[PDB]
Amino acid sequence: SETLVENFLSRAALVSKRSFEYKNHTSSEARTDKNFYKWTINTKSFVQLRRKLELFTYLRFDAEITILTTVAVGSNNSTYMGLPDLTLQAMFVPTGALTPEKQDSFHWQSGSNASVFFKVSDPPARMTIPFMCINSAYSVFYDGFAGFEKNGLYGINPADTIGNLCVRIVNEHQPIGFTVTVRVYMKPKHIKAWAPRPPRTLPYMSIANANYK
Amino acid sequence: NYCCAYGEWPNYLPDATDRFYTLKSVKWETESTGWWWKLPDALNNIGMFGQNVQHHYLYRSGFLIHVQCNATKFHQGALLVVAIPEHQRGAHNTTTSPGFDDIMKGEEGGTFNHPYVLDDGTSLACATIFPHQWINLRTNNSATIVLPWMNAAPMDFPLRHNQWTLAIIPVVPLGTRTVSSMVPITVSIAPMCCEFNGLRHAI
Amino acid sequence: NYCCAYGEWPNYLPDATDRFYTLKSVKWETESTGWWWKLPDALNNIGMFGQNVQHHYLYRSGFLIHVQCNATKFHQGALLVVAIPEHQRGAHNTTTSPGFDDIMKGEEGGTFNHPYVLDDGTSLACATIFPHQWINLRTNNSATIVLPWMNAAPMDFPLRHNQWTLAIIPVVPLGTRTVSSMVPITVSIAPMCCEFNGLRHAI
Amino acid sequence: NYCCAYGEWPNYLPDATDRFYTLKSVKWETESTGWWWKLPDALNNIGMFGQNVQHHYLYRSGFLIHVQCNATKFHQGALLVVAIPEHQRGAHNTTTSPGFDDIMKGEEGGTFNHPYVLDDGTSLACATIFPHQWINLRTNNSATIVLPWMNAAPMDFPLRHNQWTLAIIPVVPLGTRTVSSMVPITVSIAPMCCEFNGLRHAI
Amino acid sequence: NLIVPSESSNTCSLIGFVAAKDDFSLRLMRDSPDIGQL
Amino acid sequence: NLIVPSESSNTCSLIGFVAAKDDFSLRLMRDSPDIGQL
Repeated sequence: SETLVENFLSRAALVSKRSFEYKNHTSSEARTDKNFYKWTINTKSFVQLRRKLELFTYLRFDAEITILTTVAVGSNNSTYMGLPDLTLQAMFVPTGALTPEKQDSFHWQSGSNASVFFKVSDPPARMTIPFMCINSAYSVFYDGFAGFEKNGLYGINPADTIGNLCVRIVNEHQPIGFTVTVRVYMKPKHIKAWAPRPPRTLPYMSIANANYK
Repeated sequence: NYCCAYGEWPNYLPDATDRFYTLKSVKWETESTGWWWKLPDALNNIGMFGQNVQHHYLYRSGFLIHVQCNATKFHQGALLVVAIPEHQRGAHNTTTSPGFDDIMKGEEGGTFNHPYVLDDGTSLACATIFPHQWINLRTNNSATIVLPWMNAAPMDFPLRHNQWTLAIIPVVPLGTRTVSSMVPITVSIAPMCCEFNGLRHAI
Repeated sequence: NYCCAYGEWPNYLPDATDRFYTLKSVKWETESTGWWWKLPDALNNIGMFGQNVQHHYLYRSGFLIHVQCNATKFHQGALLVVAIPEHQRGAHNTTTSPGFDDIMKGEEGGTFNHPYVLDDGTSLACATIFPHQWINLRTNNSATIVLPWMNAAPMDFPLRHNQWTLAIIPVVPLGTRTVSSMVPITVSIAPMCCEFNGLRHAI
Repeated sequence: NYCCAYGEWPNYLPDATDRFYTLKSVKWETESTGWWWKLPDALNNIGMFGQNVQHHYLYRSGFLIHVQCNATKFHQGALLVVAIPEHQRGAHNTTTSPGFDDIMKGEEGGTFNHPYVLDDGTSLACATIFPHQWINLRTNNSATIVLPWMNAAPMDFPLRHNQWTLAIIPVVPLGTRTVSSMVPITVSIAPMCCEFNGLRHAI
Repeated sequence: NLIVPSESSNTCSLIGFVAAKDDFSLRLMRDSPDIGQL
Repeated sequence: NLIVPSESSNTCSLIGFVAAKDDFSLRLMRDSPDIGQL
């Protein structure tokens, strides 16, 4: 029973820990986070849960998402001052839907998209991402190309891109900067696993492909 | 005896091209690393099924893999015939995704670069979890493998997706003390329970 | 399995000498053309049947042909064993009828001059219309052929007529890469359902 | 198939150690005379049965002899596997009784000095009166022999008596034309229906 | 490819055959050009 | 001893396998040291 695949794959492993900075990034920033981070939901960024999910080909599951956000003071301020409250509008962007580019990026209203509301002074955000892919399971691999052009990337599904889990500061900027470490936890429930693969032996170098060295 | 994948017979989709498309048989040597044929890319350009690949935007097909190792009884060697479900390959020591010519090898199929890790970061030592038989020339001269529909999508494009991937690997190299002699790997694939919809232009 | 001629078992005439008369086995080589034994001329001089040939003016007999090719499994070669019904031979490039010594070869039998045309103007390529088996050393090491009475006359003289004619022909020459080695053709003939009348002097 | 001695299955005494004790397999050569293993002296020092030999003053046991000659099919040779009941050996040209080291050979067993007379004054040509099989590599690669209790005493000491004596003799020497190559004689003995009484010190 | 042992014959061979099924039929019997008088 | 014909391959080989019976069980799932991020 403990060795059931539902019991096996439902471990809340950290797959994206983004310590994204909360400051007036509109003042002088070039490429970095503008009080928001756009993370495409792929379960392959951290190799523990990745090698847990390279065990199988096809993995249809209801992907429970748990977002634990901890606000720490910035090193520029170098003062504690107490932890201020900060509600976060955590949007999931589905495949095909547009992704935001700013903190006030006009997509955060989410007329079609689904966003949740929570605070930092509240236990972590537990919702359940629906199994949304066009195919009947999550092909974590793709022996093929996403597009019909030759330069399409190998290994990427045009259907298993889960979305973009975009988390911002809906509140305005503070004069005191704060590094918000957002930790993303995947609890895949309702595991429907198919066709087991060997566990990976050689270390990874690229998240997208399965190259070896 | 056949070794149908995970104990189920292939069939049509729930609510002509069954000719055994024998490939050009590869020379098995002592130094032969192994040969992989991605399906239907091994049959994308040959036969009426190969024309159905271009003529249809979507497809579904099972495959009756039959590998033949015609050998003397004095010959030595076992090949892992493994039909990998969805073999996403990798390249050694590079972070780059492998391109068209390293995967879309056509009817001839690709050789194995580092087959011990199965050229994908896994281990071939565990690759007997797969649809798999043995062509150990002591007892088995010809093996066969039955492959159902293996895709999360019910019915998809052939020309930009490989569902199965045959991989014939010499886990034990050839032995006849004339280094190697004859022994071809006659890989014959019959697309069984084939179905094609989406009548469009021949891509 | 036996291959009785045209699917009928031999029998006595409608209204002792059944010993397997094994011949001196011929060396099969790569350059061996083929060997024919005319019946009962191959058994005219050997055994109690051979004495019955001389002691009787008329005779009838079936023959249970058994050819043995004891070989290694690494040996190569198939011989057409054909029992020709009434093999009138011919000689190459001559209009003369072939004489006694070219036909009455005795127990040893005659070699084949040009066996591709079966030394009679026909073709051996069609000579599988005959009572015929294969001694392909891949699977078949020993063949046998059952021969009934084959003569338009019901019962005739042995010493001036050959009814059947065994012909063991290498359609594929021998292969063991030591050009050729051992492999005898043990041709054993048992006159079965033999019958002899006309008790006269031993001719 | 087994060849149980004189057609009777072994059993317990009328009113644990059944592991197949495989020996160190002897090299069979062309010049190999033959090898004899006296029982239980071949198993006196190996295994839990070997410890039961020392730990018990008296014993009874049957033996399931299994000889394995793993060979190529191109290899040649038949060994007489004979389990002699009570093989009192002899030495050539001497009147002296053979001593400890010529008989108590241990697990490795003794070679044959003059095996044609079976090293006891008899003839090996008649030694097929024995429990006996053939390991003729043409057809038989592995033989086995079932041995009941063979002693006039119902139950006696192991360490000073050999009831059976295996003797694997090349009546025909090995042939592979590379004089000899590989072919071990895997002699595996399982003491079946073993029984031990007389719990004394380990002798 | 043909694979043979290093002790066996390297040049292997193969023999074809033809026969008919029971559905074979012939009409319009004619003199063949296989043979002729001269 | 391994005995091979003088025409066949002298260096023979052998392949092992492992699997479980139906009585295999596992508890206390942990992160393996087979792989790690760096």
